[PDB]
Amino acid sequence: GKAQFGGQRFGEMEVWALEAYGAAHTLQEMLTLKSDDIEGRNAAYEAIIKGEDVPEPSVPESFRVLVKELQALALDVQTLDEKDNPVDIFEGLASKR
Amino acid sequence: TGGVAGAADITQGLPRVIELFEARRPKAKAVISEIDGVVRIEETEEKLSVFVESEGFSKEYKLPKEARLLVKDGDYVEAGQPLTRGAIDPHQLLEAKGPEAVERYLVEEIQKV
Amino acid sequence: TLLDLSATELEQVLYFSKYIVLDPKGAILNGVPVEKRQLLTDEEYRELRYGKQETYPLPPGVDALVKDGEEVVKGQELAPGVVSRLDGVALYRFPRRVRVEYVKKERAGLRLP
Amino acid sequence: KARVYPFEDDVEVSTGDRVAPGDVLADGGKVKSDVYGRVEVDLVRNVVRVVESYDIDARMGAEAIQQLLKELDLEALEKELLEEMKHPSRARRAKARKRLEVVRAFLDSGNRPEWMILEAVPVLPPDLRPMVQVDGGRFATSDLNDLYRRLINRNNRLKKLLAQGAPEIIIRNEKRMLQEAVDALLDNGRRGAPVTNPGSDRPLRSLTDILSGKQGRFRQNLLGK
Amino acid sequence: KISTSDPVRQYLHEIGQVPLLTLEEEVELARKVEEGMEAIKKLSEITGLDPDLIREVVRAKILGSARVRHIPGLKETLDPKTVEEIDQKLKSLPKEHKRYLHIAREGEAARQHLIEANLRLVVSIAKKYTGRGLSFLDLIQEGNQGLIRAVEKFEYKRRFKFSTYATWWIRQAINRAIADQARTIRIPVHMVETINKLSRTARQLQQELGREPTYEEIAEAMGPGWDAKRVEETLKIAQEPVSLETPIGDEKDSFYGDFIPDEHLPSPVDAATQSLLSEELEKALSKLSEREAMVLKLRKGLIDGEEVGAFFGVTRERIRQIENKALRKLKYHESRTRKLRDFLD
Amino acid sequence: TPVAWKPLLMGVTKSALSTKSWLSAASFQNTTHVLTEAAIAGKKDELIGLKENVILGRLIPAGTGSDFVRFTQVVDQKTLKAIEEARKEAVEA
Ligand SMILES: [Mg+2]
Ligand SMILES: [Mg+2]
Ligand SMILES: [Mg+2]
Ligand SMILES: [Mg+2]
Ligand SMILES: [Mg+2]
Ligand SMILES: [Mg+2]
Ligand SMILES: [Mg+2]
Ligand SMILES: [Mg+2]
Ligand SMILES: [Mg+2]
Ligand SMILES: [Mg+2]
Ligand SMILES: [Mg+2]
Ligand SMILES: [Mg+2]
Ligand SMILES: [Mg+2]
Ligand SMILES: [Mg+2]
Ligand SMILES: [Mg+2]
Ligand SMILES: [Mg+2]
Ligand SMILES: [Mg+2]
Ligand SMILES: [Mg+2]
Ligand SMILES: [Mg+2]
Ligand SMILES: [Mg+2]
Ligand SMILES: [Mg+2]
Ligand SMILES: [Mg+2]
Ligand SMILES: [Mg+2]
Ligand SMILES: [Mg+2]
Ligand SMILES: [Mg+2]
Ligand SMILES: [Mg+2]
Ligand SMILES: [Mg+2]
Ligand SMILES: [Mg+2]
Ligand SMILES: [Mg+2]
Ligand SMILES: [Mg+2]
Ligand SMILES: [Mg+2]
Ligand SMILES: [Mg+2]
Ligand SMILES: [Mg+2]
Ligand SMILES: [Mg+2]
Ligand SMILES: [Mg+2]
Ligand SMILES: [Mg+2]
Ligand SMILES: [Mg+2]
Ligand SMILES: [Mg+2]
Ligand SMILES: [Mg+2]
Ligand SMILES: [Mg+2]
Ligand SMILES: [Mg+2]
Ligand SMILES: [Mg+2]
Ligand SMILES: [Mg+2]
Ligand SMILES: [Mg+2]
Ligand SMILES: [Mg+2]
Ligand SMILES: [Mg+2]
Ligand SMILES: [Mg+2]
Ligand SMILES: [Mg+2]
Ligand SMILES: [Mg+2]
Ligand SMILES: [Mg+2]
Ligand SMILES: [Mg+2]
Ligand SMILES: [Mg+2]
Ligand SMILES: [Mg+2]
Ligand SMILES: [Mg+2]
Ligand SMILES: [Mg+2]
Ligand SMILES: [Mg+2]
Ligand SMILES: [Mg+2]
Ligand SMILES: [Mg+2]
Ligand SMILES: [Mg+2]
Ligand SMILES: [Mg+2]
Ligand SMILES: [Mg+2]
Ligand SMILES: [Mg+2]
Ligand SMILES: [Mg+2]
Ligand SMILES: [Mg+2]
Ligand SMILES: [Mg+2]
Ligand SMILES: [Mg+2]
Ligand SMILES: [Mg+2]
Ligand SMILES: [Mg+2]
Ligand SMILES: [Mg+2]
Ligand SMILES: [Mg+2]
Ligand SMILES: [Mg+2]
Ligand SMILES: [Mg+2]
Ligand SMILES: [Mg+2]
Ligand SMILES: [Mg+2]
Ligand SMILES: [Mg+2]
Ligand SMILES: [Mg+2]
Ligand SMILES: [Mg+2]
Ligand SMILES: [Mg+2]
Ligand SMILES: [Mg+2]
Ligand SMILES: [Mg+2]
Ligand SMILES: [Mg+2]
Ligand SMILES: [Mg+2]
Ligand SMILES: [Mg+2]
Repeated sequence: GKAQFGGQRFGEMEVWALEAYGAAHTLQEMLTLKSDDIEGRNAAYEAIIKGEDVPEPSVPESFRVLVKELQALALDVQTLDEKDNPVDIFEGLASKR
Repeated sequence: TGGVAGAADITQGLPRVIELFEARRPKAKAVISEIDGVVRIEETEEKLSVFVESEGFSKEYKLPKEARLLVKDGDYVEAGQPLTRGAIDPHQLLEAKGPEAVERYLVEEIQKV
Repeated sequence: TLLDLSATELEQVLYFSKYIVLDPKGAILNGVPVEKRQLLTDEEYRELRYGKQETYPLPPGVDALVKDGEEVVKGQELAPGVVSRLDGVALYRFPRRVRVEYVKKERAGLRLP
Repeated sequence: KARVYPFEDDVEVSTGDRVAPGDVLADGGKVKSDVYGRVEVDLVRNVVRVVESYDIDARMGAEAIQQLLKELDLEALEKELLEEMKHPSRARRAKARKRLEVVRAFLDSGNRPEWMILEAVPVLPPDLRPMVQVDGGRFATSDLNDLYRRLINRNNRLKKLLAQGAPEIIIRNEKRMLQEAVDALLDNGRRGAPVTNPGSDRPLRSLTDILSGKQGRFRQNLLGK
Repeated sequence: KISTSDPVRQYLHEIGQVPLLTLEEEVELARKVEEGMEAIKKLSEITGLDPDLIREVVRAKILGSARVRHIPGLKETLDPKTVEEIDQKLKSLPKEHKRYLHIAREGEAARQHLIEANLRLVVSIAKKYTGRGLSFLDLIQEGNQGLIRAVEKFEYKRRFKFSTYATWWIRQAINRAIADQARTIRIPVHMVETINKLSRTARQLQQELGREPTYEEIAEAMGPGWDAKRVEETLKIAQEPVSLETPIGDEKDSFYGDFIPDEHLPSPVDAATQSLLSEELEKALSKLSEREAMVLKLRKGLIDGEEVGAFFGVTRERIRQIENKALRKLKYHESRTRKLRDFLD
Repeated sequence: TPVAWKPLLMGVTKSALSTKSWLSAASFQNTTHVLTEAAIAGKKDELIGLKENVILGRLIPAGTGSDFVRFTQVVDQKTLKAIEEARKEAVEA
């Protein structure tokens, strides 16, 4: 807006470009650390600050926003394990009380 | 591709590449030969007709006025061979000569553009 | 689909408005047995749960129809088409018994407390 | 049918009435004695009015479907359609094959079908349906909240309508609105389109419009970030 | 199909089949409703059971089976056994009290009947409180809840009929509804009328100036305690909100919520802040006296913002003593090894 | 129980319009239907393919995220002798 420049858009056409390359992490980054991973970008900066080689991406808020919008409708979207069992995206905020 | 008018037979450029990836019914279809045998043609006024037959059986093919025929009274026509001039529907070639055929038709028909 | 109901219209019918579907059992008839999964209208439904026919026809003046009706109303089983005799023709066209209500000035006999 | 002097026969529990003293019948609303099932009472002459219609389960609305859905043993309908599938001609067997599709997956793996009926509406998070201070004092909230209020008001007015006393027409009337409402948050426009009051004849984005939409969720989950 | 028509037809049809006669039918029903009351109460008297209990059991027997008790009100009255027990004592009531039982039900029915018949009355009424911000069906429904309210208080002894009576009891229910639900951010009835008066006043002011009144006129014309700050405030509350989801700029595909920034969330800059700040504040906190440093560290950084109430047993003199002496040695050595100077804020 | 089939040819649009993972199908056909069905049936989207696995913000199935190389370790001959010494130490008493 006013004084902070606002990020550039990473379009599908651009995603594929990376998809085509073996840019695995570089694409994850663009989808996590750089734009939607709330907890990720934070630990990301700080890590960079302490000269820490950036951390491994946490779940993107795009994902979490989705699951919940999806929960808003009857549907239940639950991630699973090696063996079909739960795993947790919403780090500790969904269990109750 | 093309526009309904007199006799516009094929489809060029991207329009075609769309008609190809998406299995579609060409503007000017070309009736393929479901049977591999020999050719026979007829005279009467309204509609033409090409018949493919083997010692086993024969099949009648309705070729209206606009259809310019590539085959002649006399020789063999493999399954899924062009018996009309122009475009071919992949589904039909699939059924007739097989997938191996369609697959090979699709690729080459695409590169043509 | 899963529930064999009119896939698209029996739903719309009972869902948003009052068109009833007899769920388990309903002994009394429409003319035929209880419709296990069939649906019916308010009207006919109404005719059921309270009693076959409702007819409230209330007389114009105080002495003409108030007498015709009263004489034959209290204990007398009134057959269908009971032709009450005074304004026009008070027509009671249905079943079993009858219950009249008030009585002004003419003659008082056999009425309630 | 009006009975004046009913008598006592104790095979089944005493039906109807006694001469004049004992009256076992229910008062004058709902009472099932024999095949005839309603009983009105006129203490004038001993007159036990006994209407004839009987216990007919009549329902409309998700109530009726909820029931229907619980009662079904998919296994039965699975085997029933199996036979209907291969044996009769193409007309009713074709319908049965499309109807066996859904029933199979239900049973196969995943979850069972009584859940399609809604009696507990999940509410989307709060910060996801903000209420924000804009300019001058203008505020800004996700369209979802006008829809949520819709349902809550209706749901409440329903409860209080049941409690206060219940004239049929009005209760359905509401239950209708209620239904419609439950659609609104989930998906708007499939059946009519809800509007914020005179200002914008705009479909309040439904949770659906959120996921799909002109520019929705999985949608812009791929346009870019 | 479309929802207004169906209900309109729905009750209009039933009124069409059962309007209530001017005097007779309304009198009749009325009389029965009251006798119900007198009945239920006298039933309460002889059974020791609360008139609320007597009321709900006669309701179940006349309005609906176990089905209506179980889903509407969760479960405290056993669907079968409970209500039945209650009906049994009602039967036991000899000739004298049994009469009240029989009356109560019949009265309960009549009630519903009167309510059914006077539904056109509501809709005719509710018809005019249309454009207030409530859906016609919502409006009729509240108004309906209003007519039921009237039914509870009408005294047939006092000759006036239910028409004029329902009118009031309905108009009150509607107006309330309009004031309680119409807005996203609730506004009390007084503020409401307040807003109407403000509007109306702005109307008479538009009448001649040719100048949409500065908030000067509105104050004057309004009355006793009206001032500019008051009017600017009310109309600020009068503006309903805006749709967070609204077409923005070239309406092509713009949605208003992607543009608002976020405040609680520590933009990276702040997470780095709390990292060094806490690590350096934690280093200083250790190599010190835990007597008055932790006191002011915990009293200030752990709970809430009390010199005296700050230190445990040791009075104020040792507080100010170590507070100001340790706080300055800490500051002056931090002046040496400049780490804090560059105001983290 | 011979499963007799018939080779079918469908358009690139449709080929994708209907596929294993509903995730991918939710992305372009009818998010509305795609889900409805994927739901009813209790669909376990095994993530393979980049579209579906990108929405997750998960590493891509194709590329350096290859099950063939996701796991590979490196060594210095110095750390090689160090680990075997750890094994030598395993000899008890
Ligand atoms: Mg953490
Ligand atoms: Mg991180
Ligand atoms: Mg470093
Ligand atoms: Mg480290
Ligand atoms: Mg992590
Ligand atoms: Mg879900
Ligand atoms: Mg042309
Ligand atoms: Mg032309
Ligand atoms: Mg032509
Ligand atoms: Mg075609
Ligand atoms: Mg010839
Ligand atoms: Mg010929
Ligand atoms: Mg030709
Ligand atoms: Mg040849
Ligand atoms: Mg050629
Ligand atoms: Mg084949
Ligand atoms: Mg073949
Ligand atoms: Mg071949
Ligand atoms: Mg083949
Ligand atoms: Mg070929
Ligand atoms: Mg059907
Ligand atoms: Mg049909
Ligand atoms: Mg059907
Ligand atoms: Mg309908
Ligand atoms: Mg049935
Ligand atoms: Mg009905
Ligand atoms: Mg006689
Ligand atoms: Mg008739
Ligand atoms: Mg008299
Ligand atoms: Mg006798
Ligand atoms: Mg026996
Ligand atoms: Mg069956
Ligand atoms: Mg059959
Ligand atoms: Mg069918
Ligand atoms: Mg349902
Ligand atoms: Mg301001
Ligand atoms: Mg609203
Ligand atoms: Mg009714
Ligand atoms: Mg009705
Ligand atoms: Mg609409
Ligand atoms: Mg509308
Ligand atoms: Mg509206
Ligand atoms: Mg609104
Ligand atoms: Mg409106
Ligand atoms: Mg839409
Ligand atoms: Mg949409
Ligand atoms: Mg009394
Ligand atoms: Mg006593
Ligand atoms: Mg409870
Ligand atoms: Mg208790
Ligand atoms: Mg029972
Ligand atoms: Mg029972
Ligand atoms: Mg007494
Ligand atoms: Mg108006
Ligand atoms: Mg008036
Ligand atoms: Mg104003
Ligand atoms: Mg005025
Ligand atoms: Mg203004
Ligand atoms: Mg703009
Ligand atoms: Mg931030
Ligand atoms: Mg530290
Ligand atoms: Mg130190
Ligand atoms: Mg210590
Ligand atoms: Mg120390
Ligand atoms: Mg130290
Ligand atoms: Mg301190
Ligand atoms: Mg402290
Ligand atoms: Mg405090
Ligand atoms: Mg202490
Ligand atoms: Mg000192
Ligand atoms: Mg000193
Ligand atoms: Mg010091
Ligand atoms: Mg300086
Ligand atoms: Mg398309
Ligand atoms: Mg399509
Ligand atoms: Mg797409
Ligand atoms: Mg839709
Ligand atoms: Mg599917
Ligand atoms: Mg790796
Ligand atoms: Mg190594
Ligand atoms: Mg050792
Ligand atoms: Mg040794
Ligand atoms: Mg040794």
